[PDB]
Amino acid sequence: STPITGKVTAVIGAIVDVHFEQSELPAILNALEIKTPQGKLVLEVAQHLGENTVRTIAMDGTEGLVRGEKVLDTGGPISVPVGRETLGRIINVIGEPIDERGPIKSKLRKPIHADPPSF
Amino acid sequence: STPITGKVTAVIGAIVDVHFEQSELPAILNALEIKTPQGKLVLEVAQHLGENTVRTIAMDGTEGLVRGEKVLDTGGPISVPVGRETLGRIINVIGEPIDERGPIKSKLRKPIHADPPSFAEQSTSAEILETGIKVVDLLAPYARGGKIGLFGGAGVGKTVFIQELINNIAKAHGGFSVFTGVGERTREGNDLYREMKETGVINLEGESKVALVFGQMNEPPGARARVALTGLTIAEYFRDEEGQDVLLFIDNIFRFTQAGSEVSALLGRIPSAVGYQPTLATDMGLLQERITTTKKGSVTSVQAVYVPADDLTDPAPATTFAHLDATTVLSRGISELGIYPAVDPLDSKSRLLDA
Amino acid sequence: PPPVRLFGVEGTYATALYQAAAKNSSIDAAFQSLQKVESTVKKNPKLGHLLLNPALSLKDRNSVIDAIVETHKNLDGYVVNLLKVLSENNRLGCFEKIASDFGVLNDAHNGLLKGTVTSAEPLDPKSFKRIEKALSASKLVGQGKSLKLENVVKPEIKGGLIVELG
Amino acid sequence: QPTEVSSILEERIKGVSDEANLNETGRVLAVGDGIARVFGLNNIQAEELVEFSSGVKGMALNLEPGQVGIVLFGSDRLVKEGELVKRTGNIVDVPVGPGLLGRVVDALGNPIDGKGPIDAAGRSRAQVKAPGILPRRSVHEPVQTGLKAVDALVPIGRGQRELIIGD
Amino acid sequence: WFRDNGKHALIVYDDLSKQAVAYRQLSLLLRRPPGREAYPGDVFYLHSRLLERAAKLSEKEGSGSLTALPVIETQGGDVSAYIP
Amino acid sequence: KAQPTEVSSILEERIKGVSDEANLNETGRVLAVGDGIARVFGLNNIQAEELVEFSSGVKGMALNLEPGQVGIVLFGSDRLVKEGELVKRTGNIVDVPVGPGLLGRVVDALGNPIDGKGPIDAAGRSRAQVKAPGILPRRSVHEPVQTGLKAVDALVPIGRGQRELIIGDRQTGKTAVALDTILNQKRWNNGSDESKKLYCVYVAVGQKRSTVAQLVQTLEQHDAMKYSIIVAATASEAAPLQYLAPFTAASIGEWFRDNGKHALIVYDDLSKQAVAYRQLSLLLRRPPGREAYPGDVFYLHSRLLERAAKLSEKEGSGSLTALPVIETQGGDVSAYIP
Ligand SMILES: Nc1ncnc2c1ncn2[C@@H]1O[C@H](COP(=O)(O)OP(=O)(O)OP(=O)(O)O)[C@@H](O)[C@H]1O
Ligand SMILES: [Mg+2]
Repeated sequence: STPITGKVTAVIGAIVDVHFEQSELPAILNALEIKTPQGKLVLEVAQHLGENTVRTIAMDGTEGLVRGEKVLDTGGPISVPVGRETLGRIINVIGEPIDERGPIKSKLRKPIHADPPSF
Repeated sequence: STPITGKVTAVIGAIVDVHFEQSELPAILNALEIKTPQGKLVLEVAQHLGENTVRTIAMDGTEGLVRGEKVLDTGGPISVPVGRETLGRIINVIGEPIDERGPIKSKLRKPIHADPPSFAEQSTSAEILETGIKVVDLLAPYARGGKIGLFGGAGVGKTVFIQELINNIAKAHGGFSVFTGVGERTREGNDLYREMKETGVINLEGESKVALVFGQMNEPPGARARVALTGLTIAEYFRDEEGQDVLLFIDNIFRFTQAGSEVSALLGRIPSAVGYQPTLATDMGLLQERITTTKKGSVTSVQAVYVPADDLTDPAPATTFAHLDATTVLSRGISELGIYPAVDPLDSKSRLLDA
Repeated sequence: PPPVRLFGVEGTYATALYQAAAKNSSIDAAFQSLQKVESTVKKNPKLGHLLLNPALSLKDRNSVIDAIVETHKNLDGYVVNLLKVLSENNRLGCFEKIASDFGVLNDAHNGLLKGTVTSAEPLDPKSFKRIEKALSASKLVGQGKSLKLENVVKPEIKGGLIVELG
Repeated sequence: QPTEVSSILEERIKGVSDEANLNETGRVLAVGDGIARVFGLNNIQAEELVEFSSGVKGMALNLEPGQVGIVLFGSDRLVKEGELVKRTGNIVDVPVGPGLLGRVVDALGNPIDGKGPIDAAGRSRAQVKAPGILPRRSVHEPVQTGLKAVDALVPIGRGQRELIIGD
Repeated sequence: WFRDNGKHALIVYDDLSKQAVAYRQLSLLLRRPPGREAYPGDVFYLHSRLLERAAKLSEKEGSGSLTALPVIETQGGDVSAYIP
Repeated sequence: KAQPTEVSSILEERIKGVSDEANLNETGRVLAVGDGIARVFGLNNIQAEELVEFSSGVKGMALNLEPGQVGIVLFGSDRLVKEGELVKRTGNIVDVPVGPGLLGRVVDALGNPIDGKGPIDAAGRSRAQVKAPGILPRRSVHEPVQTGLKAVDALVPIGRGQRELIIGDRQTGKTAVALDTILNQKRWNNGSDESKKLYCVYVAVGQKRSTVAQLVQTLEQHDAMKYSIIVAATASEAAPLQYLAPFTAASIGEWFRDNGKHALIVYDDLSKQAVAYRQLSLLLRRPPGREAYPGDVFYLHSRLLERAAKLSEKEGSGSLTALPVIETQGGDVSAYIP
């Protein structure tokens, strides 16, 4: 599908506001993406402000964020590797292996935000 | 040149809002002036609110004000008449003689807002200053350029200690002390002036050794927060242009802190800890860093400190404690029964008492 | 009694303009002149709306609003008063124009793009919203098919969800 | 986002662009809880007395650039949103003199004892500055309260301020 | 009036805490920035203006006098409260 | 269109640097000077915490980057900045000159020399706020730093890479023990083996300039000016300078730590650091917390301190030792900041 793209309007400390386009509004708690020179900066969506603008939470430092930078929507919540391969691998808030023991070879990837298992 | 003029838009309590024209706004802390029938209402610019409007704090009572009245910018901060002519005269925060003994004939006119001497100019040696009082200069000696805190009270000869210090410093090196009656009670002030004349320190026909600057307690907030700066400017001039070991007396540093907290509330700043201004430490440092010893001369401050609720933990007492060096706790009738100085040597301590 | 509520928030200027027009006359001339003004300001956007910035002094605002009224004084009626009041008040002049257009269209047009379960765009040029929606929907389904894309319609998905929930 | 909302609030709500000469007069914008915002009064002074159409008086504490906040000496019942208001031209003042002896008056000099009109030797401002530093002298004359505890341990003098602090 | 006319007068301000409470009500209802326990800023200034008016005039002005006896009520013996 | 074109042209004049020149894309206009902030319209290519000049010598670093304008804090007195002034972006994140050309010199929170000994020689310019090393690069402390105190040596030992906190009341000798450490370092700082060489950094937050001068004189007496750097943020300085100084000193120390050497850094009176941050926050209309300290007081000290640890052999086996100073008020260690 077409990559959902928008413009960054406000960068307030760890809070980033992104303006989007016609019916391109992402979902709450859904990973976004900023191509930073260091690496990948995801913008978890916290609240909707209207006028095709969403308030997001940055999972990394917001250093060097210029208003109007290109943003990319992942399409879902933050995804992390899951499985027995993760045993012995030190991972992070996003799931990248920070143990420099090679890439993680996970078979499944699950969303971070789930629901209580009812009764 | 063309004077900078504007129109008053709003007076909210002591806070006065004035609208200026394009490219005419002064910097903050600058002195403004309006013509009132009573005299000169002067406004210190605090914030720029945009749209060519500035928020100013009144140094005098703002009564009978009308929107659209003309205002004039002095050009800089509140400038106090400074010089040897100040000795023997009663001057206010705005630099007007309230002694009604004629105008002040000072040739120079310095702003009250200045910067402390740079790090290089700061003296690199802890120096001793003789006080004349035996117990004081033996057990709790004063620092040349120190921040001595007088922890006295009532009926303890707090004043007579002050005049003795003034006389001793005048005799010893060069002392021309400056008394700053922050929040003057205007009854104790009149009694103090009479005592000045009687003791001979203030000589109307002759030469005086002290300049009496004080803003009375009935003045609007902010003037009580600037009288100390005026006195400090006077002392700094007497130090940076004459090389003397000037003294400086503060009526109550707690009153200065209370005025500073009071000003911040009027502007709209959120009080930080205990109804206290968020800039308590900043204001205290700004006041207490210019009172220091330099290569040319030195200025030593003797401030009277009031401890709220007898609580040593209160933020303002601690902030003052940051700058004390030595202290003098005048005994509340403990040593006054007998020894006239009554300094309670087992309570008054000094940091410089080292080999 | 204006037909619609703009609920203030920079929108009260449009309601005030409409009431000033309605008290005597010229519901249309002022509005068409304002449309021409918006066309002019969007004609040179780098000089049009960048000049509506708030870093621009009061007499600068007087100069720019005087500069707006040209080309045979197109600003007719109380719209000049609107430019004046916007000079000494909030500056940018786009949103309240849209609010005023919304109000005048409710006065004359009464068109809403409904369709409920259908995501059509059936504007209705009639003050009677009783059966004209039928003709509008029939015309917009017989021809065009602008979007008409529900992607998936709600009843079946929500019913399946609630059924599988028990 | 190209632009944002111009107004989140505005002191001006009726942009008709008419009705001049509100320098000595004005219009009530909003009232409630003993206060009344008033549009106009371009020549009002600080804490100036002001008169309303319903007969209740006011005192001009808050003069914002747009409106003036008038504090009200009576009930908010009498006033309305849209009443005409006129300035009196005088600051707070009270009839002063020796005729006040033996009479009980209000906070503005009105006799509340019901004994007749008040005789006054003058009318001084309520808010007047205190005497300066020189025109004062030391207190020497004593004030005899009649309490032996007060008169012996904590003497009071003519021109002194003494606080009666207690529960 | 009495003080400046050369006579001696005694003034009993009585309750000033209620006066401060009234000023609190006024300032809060006028949207002024509150302070310690929501008291207005210029209440210290207010009471200073009120109390400093009492004085002992010198002989040149008539040797008048005003002796002020304000009465402040404290709650629970707290003399450390802001108005006290 | 000719009349509209020429009237728009004359509109382009007298507006000057608000829309006309530079398009206010690399420049800005001061909308209003606040408590310690400066709302600036323009600066469309500005990035966050980018150093900005206010055309008066004072510096600024951007917190608020909302769509309308940019909120800039003032690195200095706000008297210098004026509404309507032209500002320009420096194009770099806040950074301090780092390198081996700083020992024997004293500087401010911006790396500008104050001692008057001339310009500072720099081997680079690292960001003031840099990311701390992760979980991988560190290594357990094994080399002991000798303080010279029998109490601190036999008991409560301190190693290279450990953060030991000095807690005490107003007059207890925290500065005394820190100075004893820095002077005891002289034994190995005059040798040849770099593994035992320990360079030092002193941080003066809210201290008196007179006290700093006396301290510099004391290091002069014992020949401790070398292998030591002092950053000064006096009580008269603006709150942002005090808030920034510890991070810049951390960068100075991290230079040595990442270059294989070992450095001592003393964070004197981080309580006044927290006070300055509280002042900055409440001047920014931030919600107060416990004792009105903003919630990020923990985050400040956390990010500040965790930048000092022993590096593993693969990086170069460098170390950075932090000695914070906290003044407990009343002899209690159960207060929020302590
Ligand atoms: N080992 C010591 N021998 C002699 N005097 C000491 C010693 N340690 C501290 N002192 C003295 O104790 C006092 C306080 O010590 P120091 O200068 O280290 O301050 P501190 O307790 O760290 O804090 P602050 O600067 O806030 O007072 C000074 O007078 C100092 O000379
Ligand atoms: Mg110390």
